[PDB]
Amino acid sequence: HHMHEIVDKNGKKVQKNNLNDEIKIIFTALDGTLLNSENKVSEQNLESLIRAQEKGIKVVIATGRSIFSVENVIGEHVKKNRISLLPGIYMNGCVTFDEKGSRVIDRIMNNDLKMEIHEFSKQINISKYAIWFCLEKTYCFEINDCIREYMEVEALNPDVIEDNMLEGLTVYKVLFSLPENILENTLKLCREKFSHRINVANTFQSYVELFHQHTNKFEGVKEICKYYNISLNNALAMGDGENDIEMLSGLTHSVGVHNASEKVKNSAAYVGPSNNEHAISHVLKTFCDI
Ligand SMILES: O=P(O)(O)OC[C@H]1O[C@H](O)[C@H](O)[C@@H](O)[C@@H]1O
Ligand SMILES: [Mg+2]
Repeated sequence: HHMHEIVDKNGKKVQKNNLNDEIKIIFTALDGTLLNSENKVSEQNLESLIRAQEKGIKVVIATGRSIFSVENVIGEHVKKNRISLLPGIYMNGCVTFDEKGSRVIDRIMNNDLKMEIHEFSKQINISKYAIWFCLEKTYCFEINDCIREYMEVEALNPDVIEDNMLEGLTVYKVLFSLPENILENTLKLCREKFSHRINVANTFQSYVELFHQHTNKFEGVKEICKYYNISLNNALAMGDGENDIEMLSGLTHSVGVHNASEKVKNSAAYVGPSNNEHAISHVLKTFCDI
């Protein structure tokens, strides 16, 4: 079967003996990549992460999430020091921590641009689907089935606040949890309105995220590699969604998981197993010889 293989653009399996770069560090998306469809770390992945720690391979989360929601999803592994959150790349790079919890990237959204996005979202009536991200907290203006769906997956509940409170908040991103039926059209409106203003990414499903135009996960990758004096050629990135494209195309070694879209796969050097098939375990086997 093809379930567990990693292959190049020609469809040929990647062989360790043909690799000339040691992989010292792995950057991975969380939902859709490391976590299976139940948002759990499979036992096969966990076993391989334990071996990677024994061998001194660093595994770094790179996610649209805040560190707070990451801790709520994978906390049991963090508590056992099986997955480290520091260093880590959060809010699509706009908050990137070194191992001391210091932000080596802090990209706040300009406040005028924040209010312009806010006003536009009210004008097209997606404001009710907005989750606004501050450094330590998230906010929404109401609760509906789409906010509910967001909360259940995110596993961290935003505070409900009034409209006029947004002006006083210092924010990094906004995430719209959209109805499927309006996703495609809303994505077009946001991208047309905000090009060369802000990043617009459909990260998973009907979620649309807006965050600092000049920042992305790859900016975090560069900062963390720099920290440890690791050449980019010794780093590997793996991912599934649009917010992974820059880090997949920015590194020579990168793995799109099988469940990723063609656009995401195209940006990656290699295609691996799906997130339900223990992708990082097989990445560790292929690149690091387990
Ligand atoms: O960037 P990732 O770690 O793949 O996260 C992907 C994200 O997709 C959406 O934003 C979901 O609401 C989040 O729960 C999920 O974390
Ligand atoms: Mg993902």
